[PDB]
Amino acid sequence: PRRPKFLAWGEPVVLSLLLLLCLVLGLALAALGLSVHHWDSPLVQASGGSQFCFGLICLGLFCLSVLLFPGRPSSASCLAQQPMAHLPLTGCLSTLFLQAAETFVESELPLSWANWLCSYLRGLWAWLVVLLATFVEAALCAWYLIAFPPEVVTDWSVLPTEVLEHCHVRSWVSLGLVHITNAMLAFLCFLGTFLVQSQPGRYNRARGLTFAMLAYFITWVSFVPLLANVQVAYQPAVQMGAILVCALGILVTFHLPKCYVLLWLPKLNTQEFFL
Amino acid sequence: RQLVFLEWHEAPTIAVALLAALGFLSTLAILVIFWRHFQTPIVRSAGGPMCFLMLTLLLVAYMVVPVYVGPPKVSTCLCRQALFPLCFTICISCIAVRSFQIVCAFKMASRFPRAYSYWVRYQGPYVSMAFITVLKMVIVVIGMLATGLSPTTRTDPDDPKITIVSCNPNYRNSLLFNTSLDLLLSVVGFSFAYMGKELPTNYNEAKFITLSMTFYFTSSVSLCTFMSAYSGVLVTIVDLLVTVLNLLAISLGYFGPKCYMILFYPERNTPAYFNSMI
Repeated sequence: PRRPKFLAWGEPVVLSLLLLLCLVLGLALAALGLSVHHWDSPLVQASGGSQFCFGLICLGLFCLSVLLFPGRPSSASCLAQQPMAHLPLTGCLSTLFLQAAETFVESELPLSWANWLCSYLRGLWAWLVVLLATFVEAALCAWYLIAFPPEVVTDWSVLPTEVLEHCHVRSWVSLGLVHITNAMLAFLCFLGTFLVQSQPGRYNRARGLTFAMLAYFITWVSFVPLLANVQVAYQPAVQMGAILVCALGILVTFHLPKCYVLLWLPKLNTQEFFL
Repeated sequence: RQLVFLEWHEAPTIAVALLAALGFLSTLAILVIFWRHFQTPIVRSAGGPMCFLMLTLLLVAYMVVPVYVGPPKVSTCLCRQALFPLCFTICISCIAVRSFQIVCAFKMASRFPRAYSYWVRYQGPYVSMAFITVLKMVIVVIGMLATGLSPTTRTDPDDPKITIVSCNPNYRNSLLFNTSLDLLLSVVGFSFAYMGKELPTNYNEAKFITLSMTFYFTSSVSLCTFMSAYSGVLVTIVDLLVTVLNLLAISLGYFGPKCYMILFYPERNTPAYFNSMI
């Protein structure tokens, strides 16, 4: 009588992943708390105001997808895993792209265009552009769920004394469908922030976004050979880990270094240092 | 069983051939433009002998595609595995060592006169560019002795009816040693150039070094990852494509921007202009 096999919540790898979830989500909550602390401060305003808080919120809902992967599989869980991860991720990353856009409009685009376009990006239009990016993601997610859903596989002989249960993705294309929107946002952000350079005595915005994009790319690239090498039963663990580390890469390069100034060097929270 | 290799009947193969033709003709335009501007300030900053040779090596390299396509023979395995990699490494080392030369130059004279007083005269960074080159030879030529020369064959499991013919035994392991130094040089140049992206030196060439090195790094990482995930028939075409694109990145991304100043800013062509970029 073969035993069914899937990740148990108590396994040390799942314990480690839910431990790392504590650091990721707690730091996200702490950064949101600090933003709430200095909400009206020009720093948060220069960082896009409330779009900043919303972004942090979205990031938490991204980490919230980590819970879907381990445990007894079901078809609903397999369907939900990818979209409910990447849709919040899009809701976050669109704002990073927007700030990257702001740095490009400021410091390469001629003034005659920039004076108008900077005011045109901000306001209701920033919120509606975030909504439009989420709409794209949702369309791609609908196409994925209908035409290319994953299948629950119970395999009876792939192991000596066990039957292996897990979600299996139809084609790498079906996953690529879900990774395109976020990948696109990252490409645009990097190209927008990479080559620009600031004057002295003003906040250095492009550097953090550049490091965030590089961390994102490196994480999701290293995630490939490991997912190819890892045992079939343990594929979820490297998925979860990516979602965690990817989120960490965004946190430690863009948000946390701003909270660092907010708490430990408040003299910089002055109007013309940002404006 | 059925042999498989690149042929002109394939749209992407002829597409790569056309892209390589575009690259070669554009690089020929670059060279013939430089050919009547030997001693202009921008060409003079280019590096003199270094720029002519680099351009020449690249003009040869574009011929790989016609020699890479078609039923393999050892005659093609010789070049596609050793010679063209040598042509490419000569250029990458040139770019990276120039990036080091530009940045941190200020510290060379004041803090390390014991070195700079001799390193300035008659060769300087050339020496390092030479040594890296032979170091790559130690990886390449002897490595080819280890694998031996053969247009080997392998099987693709989606249906073992068909077999790949390729000049690359143990492709992943073969490429790992080759790409270790490529990644080292690419990241070093990327770091030096990005830290120096503000400098105006040599008509602000650090920015263009940054662009080309970033493209090379991203493409190399992408191909190594993809090969670590995939082993099917397409590997050879993509590998060729990534090569040609990289060549473009070196040609259009570094010399292209300088040529974009040569003919279009005769003001900046002025010899007296150069002192303003010190």
